[PDB]
Amino acid sequence: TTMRSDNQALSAVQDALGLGAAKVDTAYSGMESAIEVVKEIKAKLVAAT
Amino acid sequence: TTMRSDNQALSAVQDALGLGAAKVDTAYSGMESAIEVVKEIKAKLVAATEDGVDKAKIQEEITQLKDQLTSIADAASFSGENWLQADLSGGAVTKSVVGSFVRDGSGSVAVKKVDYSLNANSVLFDTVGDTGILDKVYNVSQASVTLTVNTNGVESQHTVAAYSLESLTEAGAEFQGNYALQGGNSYVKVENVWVRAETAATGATGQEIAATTTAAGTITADSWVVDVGNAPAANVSAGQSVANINIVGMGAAALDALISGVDAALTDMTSAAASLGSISSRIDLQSEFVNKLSDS
Amino acid sequence: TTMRSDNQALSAVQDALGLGAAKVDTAYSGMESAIEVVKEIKAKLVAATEDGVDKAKIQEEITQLKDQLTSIADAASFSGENWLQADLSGGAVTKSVVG
Amino acid sequence: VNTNGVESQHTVAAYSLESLTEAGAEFQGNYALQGGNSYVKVENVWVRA
Amino acid sequence: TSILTNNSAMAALSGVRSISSSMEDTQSRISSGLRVGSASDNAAYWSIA
Amino acid sequence: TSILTNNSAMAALSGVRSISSSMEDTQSRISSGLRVGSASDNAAYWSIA
Amino acid sequence: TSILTNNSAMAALSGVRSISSSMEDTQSRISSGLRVGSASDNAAYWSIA
Amino acid sequence: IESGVGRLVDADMNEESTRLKALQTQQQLAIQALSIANSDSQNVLSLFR
Amino acid sequence: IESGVGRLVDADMNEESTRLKALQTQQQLAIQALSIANSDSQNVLSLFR
Amino acid sequence: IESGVGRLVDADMNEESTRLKALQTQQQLAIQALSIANSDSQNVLSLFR
Amino acid sequence: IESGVGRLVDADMNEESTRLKALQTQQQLAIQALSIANSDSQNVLSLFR
Repeated sequence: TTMRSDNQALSAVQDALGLGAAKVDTAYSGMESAIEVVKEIKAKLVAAT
Repeated sequence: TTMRSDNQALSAVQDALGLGAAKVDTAYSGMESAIEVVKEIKAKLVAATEDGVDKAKIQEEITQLKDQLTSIADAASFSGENWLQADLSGGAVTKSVVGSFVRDGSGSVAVKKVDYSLNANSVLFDTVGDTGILDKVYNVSQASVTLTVNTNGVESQHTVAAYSLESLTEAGAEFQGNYALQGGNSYVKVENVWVRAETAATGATGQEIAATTTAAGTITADSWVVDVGNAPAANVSAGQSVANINIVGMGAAALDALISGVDAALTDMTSAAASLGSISSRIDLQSEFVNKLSDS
Repeated sequence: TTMRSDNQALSAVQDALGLGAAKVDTAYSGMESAIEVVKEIKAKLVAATEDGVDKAKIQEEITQLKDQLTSIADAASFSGENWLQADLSGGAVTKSVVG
Repeated sequence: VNTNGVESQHTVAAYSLESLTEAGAEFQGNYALQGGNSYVKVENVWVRA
Repeated sequence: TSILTNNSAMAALSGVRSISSSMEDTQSRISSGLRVGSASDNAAYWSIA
Repeated sequence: TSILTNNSAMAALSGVRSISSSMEDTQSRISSGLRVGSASDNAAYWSIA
Repeated sequence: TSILTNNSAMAALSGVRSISSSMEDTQSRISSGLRVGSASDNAAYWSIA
Repeated sequence: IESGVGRLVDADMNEESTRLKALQTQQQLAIQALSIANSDSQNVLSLFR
Repeated sequence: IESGVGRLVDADMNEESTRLKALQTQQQLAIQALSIANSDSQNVLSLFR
Repeated sequence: IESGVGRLVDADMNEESTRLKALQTQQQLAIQALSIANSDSQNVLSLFR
Repeated sequence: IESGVGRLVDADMNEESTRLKALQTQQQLAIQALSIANSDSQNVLSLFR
């Protein structure tokens, strides 16, 4: 019975892990977009020097 | 036993909804054909604007297209309820589709229906009155709006000038609800456009009351009625209707008026087609929901 | 004898529980339909927030969807006790299922 | 809006023109005087002044 | 087991009908392009088009 | 699912008919030139030509 | 294997879209010269030109 | 204007192809599940020999 | 967002298939045991005859 | 004259193919139902034995 | 610099193709073995009947 309760807890942890992975993926995509935009800004400014 | 009776009623409603969906599909196909023909007519008229192009050949072109439009209007029927070419003698013909069977909480039973209006913008060649979306003249002026108002219990369409809200608020007007007072002139917000209105008891025809006011500092307390008069600055009407197009030596101004009227008719017909598509979508959703309810 | 009477009462409670479960299932199906329709309404409106889109078409679509919501609300009734479109003049009404 | 010679960014709630005109609001140019409160138009929206 | 009703069967039928409707829609989409249907999709964009 | 009717097939048939008509028109157009090739085209331009 | 989502399919779609955009850009470049686009490239050099 | 209409109306074919494959597979699974549900019913006969 | 919804909502159908087979086997065992339990009560008739 | 004869006589083979597939499916259904109707008459034998 | 980036970043596609084929074969084997492992649990039914 205790092991079954632990298994249920690990299933809940798996769901939480999936949610966190989705959050991290979204944040990383946003970070990549921001990095690309800032690289473009730097290129434009060094052109404008 | 009661639930089985309700399930049988729901099955009957589902069959009626299928029939209505078939009718809507047929009517909408006719509407699409009318859209295509009207677009072709407008393109031909635009090409006719050139003075060097002979107008007779285009004349039989539009004659053939008008006959095609009449064939579209009369042929597009499913079971006698074609949803087009309705009789506008009363001007308020309404057709309905059995939507759902509803049993009220207080031991009552009723049948719900979805209504569709064919008043003046989705009728497609009114049979008797000849006042339909086609075979009627459209007013063409820059700063006016065509408003429908009921007088003595019968509705009518009147063309009156329209005034922008920005000009009203720039001139220093005092507003109240849907009523405005710029000074010696008064305005009422019957629709999205503001229009000059008469105080009261001027027409003496029992016209619909546009708005009611109160003291509000310097506002007269009266029941205001939209001014049936107050013609626009340049009152220009289409020379001929869509079903009576005749371009033999009309002239430039008549051609422009005809083009504007054709475009207005096309816009109204497109709005009617969009409404028909929305009705079809609602029928589909209602059928799916009725199926779910019957399963439950 | 007392336990037999209690068993009969429990059988009646089981029948009532089945009836209540059917009522709740019907209400929940109608509730999902209403949620989907409202989501469609919100999508249409956020599409229409642009000024380049004629608002009459959106207005008529929203009118149709509101009629659909009204029909769903008044039709999702199992046995009169529909758990929807109640009377809130009193302030609060509580529906009970025999547990 | 620049309080002084230097510009700055400010956030202020916006009020729809219909809400003002419904409650009997006097207007003059870009001014609204619905009640005790006074509203003005900055570019396209009416805000409290 | 109830011999007169099969609620799992009704659920399967509902799923099949939903998949069939979506499939018919996507066949129309793949056979005639038109991301926006004849008029049964969002009417405003169809009218603009 | 009905084995007596196929709405998707009917829509595909109408689409195929439209493509066939347009392709035949363009095939005549490419074979013979003459954007206004017959009276079935713009009659006024045909008469002027 | 999830039957309702295919993350590899979305990644492939994103790659295809990027390649298509780059191909259209380079096609314009190879068809009308103009290393600097109409104005969608670096604005300053286009203005000077 | 024609490009604008195309942007507003056209659909990318790859995504529709992915949807078509997914819906075909979902239909196959739904039909198999419905067959299993139908075959579930007649197992009760073993009690009545 | 769609990928996150998929990972949070979709199910890896392989273990559902395994569970379906396991429940079919369990139901078959249960029906057999129920038939045996129904039949075994007839043994008492031997004494009274 | 030959074009008119072809228009009056020839058949748009696509809908004939659709009808051929539909009739194949209908025949399969009819054969299955006919076999079921043949088989169902043997149920009466249980009573007399 | 571009050559160095390509050398550090690009992948020799031939071995990726080989891995793709190998993983397809491994997935086929895994699916077959999983089907066998799902099916083999039904053997117990013989004893009880």
